[PDB]
Order: sequence, then C-alpha cells, then structure tokens
Amino acid sequence: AWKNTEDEILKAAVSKYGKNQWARISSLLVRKTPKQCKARWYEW
Amino acid sequence: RQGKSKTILQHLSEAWRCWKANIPWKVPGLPAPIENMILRYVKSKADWWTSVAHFNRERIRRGATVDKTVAKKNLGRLTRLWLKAEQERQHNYLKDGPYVTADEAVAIYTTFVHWLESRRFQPIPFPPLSYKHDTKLLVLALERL
Amino acid sequence: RGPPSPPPPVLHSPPRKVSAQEQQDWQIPPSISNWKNPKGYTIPLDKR
Amino acid sequence: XXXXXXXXXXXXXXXXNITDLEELQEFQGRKRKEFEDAIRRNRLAMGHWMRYGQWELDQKEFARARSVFERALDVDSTYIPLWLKYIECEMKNRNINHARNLFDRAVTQLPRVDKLWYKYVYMEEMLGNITGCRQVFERWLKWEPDENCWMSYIRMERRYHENERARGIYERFVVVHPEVTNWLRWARFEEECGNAANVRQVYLAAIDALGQEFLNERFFIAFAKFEIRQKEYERARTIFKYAIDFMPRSKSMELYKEYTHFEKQFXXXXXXXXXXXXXXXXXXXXXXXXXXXXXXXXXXXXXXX
RNA sequence: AUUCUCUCUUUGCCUUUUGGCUUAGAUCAAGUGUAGUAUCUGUA
RNA sequence: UUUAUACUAACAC
Repeated sequence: AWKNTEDEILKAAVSKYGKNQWARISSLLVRKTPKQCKARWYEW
Repeated sequence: RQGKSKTILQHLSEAWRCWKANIPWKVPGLPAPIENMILRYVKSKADWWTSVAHFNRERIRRGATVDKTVAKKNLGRLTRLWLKAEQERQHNYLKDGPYVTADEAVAIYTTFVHWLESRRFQPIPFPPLSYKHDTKLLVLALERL
Repeated sequence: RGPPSPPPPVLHSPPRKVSAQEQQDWQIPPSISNWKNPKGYTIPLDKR
Repeated sequence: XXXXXXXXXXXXXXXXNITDLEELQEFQGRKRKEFEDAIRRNRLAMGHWMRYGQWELDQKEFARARSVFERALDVDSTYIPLWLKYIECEMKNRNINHARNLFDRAVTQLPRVDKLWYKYVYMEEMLGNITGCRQVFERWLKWEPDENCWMSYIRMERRYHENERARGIYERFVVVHPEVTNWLRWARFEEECGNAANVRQVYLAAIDALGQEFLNERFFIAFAKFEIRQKEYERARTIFKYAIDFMPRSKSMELYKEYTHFEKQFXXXXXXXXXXXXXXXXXXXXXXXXXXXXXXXXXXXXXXX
C-alpha cells in the first residue's frame, strides 16, 4: 500500500539511524518489513 | 589547536568500515595530508585482516580448529573478500567490454542454429490457456518448495 | 604514588607565524557514519 | 508531515537551602568527594582541575585552593590556562607577594610564552614600582624576542619620563634586530625630544651598520621628510642626488617623484625634464609599436629640453 | 578624549557526535484470558 | 459502574 504517513516517518527514521540499519526502522513501522522498508527507499 | 586528535579517528574507523563494505569513501574537504594518514593506516588493517582469512581457512581445510566462532568468523571474512572480487569482475567487464568478440559469437550462434536445424526441432511455446498439464505442473512446483 | 621532581625550563625555538589561511586549511569536518550513529543527534538527509 | 514528526518530539520533551554551621560542612564535604572522584576518573582534564580550585577559594581560601592548583600543575606544567587561573585567584584576595614568586616560576619554566611576559609587567604597573618592571623587562630582552617585546619596554619609558634610558634601549633594539623600520623608529624619539642635531647623527649611524644590500629605498625619503620639517634646502637636494644612485632599476621611480615634490616647493626646472624623461624611458615597452610609441614620447621630451 | 553597561548589524571560536573492538557482534514483533492493587478521565 | 496504562508475575495454558 504505502501511504503518506509511512514515508514521513521513514524519512525521519533514516535521518535518525542511517540507511545501513533497516530492521530498526521496520519495527517502528509495524506492518512494514526491513526488505520492503529498504526496497521502497531505493526506489522512491 | 588539538581539537582534531580524537576527531581524526572517527574517520579512520568509518574508512575501515567503508572498505569492508566496498563502498568508496570520498570525503568533503579534509586535509590531503590526513586523507593519506588514513588511507595508509587502513591499508595496513586490510592486510592483517585478509592474511588471517587465509591462515584460518587453512586450519579448517586441515581440521585443527573448532567452535563455531572461528568457523563462523572466517566464513564471514571470506564472504566479504569474495564479494569484493565479484564486484571488480563486474565493473571491469562493462569497462573492458564483452570478451566474446562478435566473430566468435557469430560462429557459436550459427553452429548452434545448424544443430537445432538438424534435429527438426520445434521451439517451446507459451503456455496455452487451455492446457491439460498445467494443474499437474503447479502442484509439483509447490511440493518442491 | 608521590609527585614527580619539578620540571625544567622548556627552551623552545621561537614560535613560527601561522596565518588565518593555514589554520583554516587544517579544518577537520566532523565525520558521520552510515551505520554507527548512537545516542540521538539527528542529521538531515541532505548532509549524507 | 515530515518536519512536523521531529519538532513535535522536542516540544513534548520540553514540557516534560542550608542552615547551621554543622550541616554546611556535610554539604561542603560531599562536594569535595564529588570533585576528588572526577580527578581519579581523569588524571588530566583541566576543566575538572581549574573548577576545583575556584570552588575552594569562595568557600575557604588558601591551603585547599593553593594546593589543588599546585597539585594540578604537576600533571601538566605547560598548560597556560591553568597558570593564569591560578594567578588571578591570588590577586582577587590581594596577596601580590605570593603571586610575584609564582609568576617568576612560569617565566623561567617557559620563556616563549609571551602571554606570561606581558602579564608579568601589567601587574607591576598596578602594583607600583617601575624599577621592578625594567629588571623584568630587561631579562626578557636577554631572550631577545621581538619588536613587540621592545616597544612595550619603551612605552613604559615614555608614559613615565627619564628619556635618556629610552634612547639607549632604542640603541639595543637596533643591534639585535637590525632592519630599516627599527632605524626610522629610532628617529621618532628624537622628533618629540626636539634635537635636530641629534636626529642627523642617528640617521648617519643607520647608513654605517646597514650597507648597500641592507638599506631600503624608503629609508631616504624618511630622511627627506625630516628636511621638510626644518625646511633646509641644502640638505634636501644633496640627499636625493646621493640616494638615487644606489637603487637604479630596483627602486627608481618612487624616489624621483619625491625629488620633484621638493622642487615644486623650491630657470630651475631642469630636473623636471630629467625626471619625466627618465620615467618615460623607464616605461616598459614590449613589442614594436609599443617601443615606437615610447620613441615619440621621449623624443618630444628631448626636443623641448 | 578615555573607561564600563545595554541594544542592533557583519565576522571568528569550539564540545570530538554521546567512550573503544568484533561474524552490520547476533537474531525477528501471533500472544491472549482471568483475579487483585495503584494512578488518571467521564457519569460619609 | 465503565475505559486506558503500569505494577502486581516471585501465575497458567
């Protein structure tokens, strides 16, 4: 799906941690998985 | 001012990390002196770290070692050391261009055509929408998964 | 342990002139990681 | 809603004594424990040291304070910011004699710490006696530092009188640092002294020590300007005439224009043509038409004269 | 004319970045239900 | 009396 709410936390997440970590971010996104969370980043 | 003494290090490390990953490590304006400091004292590390993945893959080949730790670590250190050099084999294939050379590929293709020609070979079509065998085929696929 | 024998005269050669361009040419940008960024310290994505 | 996901965290986090004589010593004791621990954690780390002393003076003064700076100075001798901090805290309670020893220690212990040297005398002026300042200022000149060591030594001699010592101090500075600016700095003092005879022999002394290779073109005009002060026509001409001969192509043009400036003051427009014609030929001419254009200039200058 | 304080404009200085090192040191969000206690919200 | 959170958890399947 990927709505706005998701992406605007993700952008805040990468600024926080770094693009290297991905499973720290997918915890805070709940329904997203570190493969999608990373994948959807390098696309968009 | 000595506000760099400690500061220089957090590059060094990041440099080292950068190497292991294979990502490049350009850095905005820092002294070309201290760029080298750190390109040099990385290069050292990257020996005594490669060296060892040699020396422990030949205390395992043999038998000596045990406990995952070592057979776990010096499986990592390889997996990097090998990805490093499957990266170069790609980059230095687009830069150095196809190794086949058209004339060679022309022969290989054409000779292949004559073989399929000799057989009276029929090419495999795209699955029909009314195909008796597909249901059978799918189950097999899953059973394998 | 006790305190050392009091120090001696330093007697350096005379301090060389530095200039403001030289002290800027040794400017060291604080490096920032791809991975190890502990604590908080948020950094915008245009500084990466 | 990207920038608002960060700023909303800050505002949310933003919203979220003593009696008796006996009970103060408990409070005062526990702060001593605090400080002593931070020293054990970090042998060196002067922030924790400096602090510790300051804190003791306000409470008590003397031993605890005057030990701790001494104790911390053993860990790093050559930290200037500890040196000073330790000095200031004495004079805030006014014991100068105490400090004047401590000031000497540093001076000796490190001679190329200018910050100590200036600060050594500055205290002296507030303190009083001026004879102390000189003996201090003299033994800084045995290390023979720099102009700004000397000139601060002379501006003691000018603020107060006794202007014969100042002149001899000026002489010493010439011997150690022999360069042109120094020599002309000497003449400054004879200007306020008002001894026109005494000026000339100093200017003469400059020509003795330097020699041909050492003197500037600037030196001779610094001479000339003094002749405009006295308005002597006999000195002026013969200085310029003599001075022009040592510089030629190196520093010519600048000197000629100053010679004419004098002739503007004082039939007698012969050098007006010679200064213009020399400057016309002096104009560089790379090429054929550039040199031929200059040939039209100097030929007209030769024709008229 | 000097010194001190306040206000504005332009410019300088930093603390190492939260101690270091490894196989990114390592793995992946089905828990729910009841009982008791504490806090908060509403009913001249 | 209802709702949420934590503590009870030195619980149970």
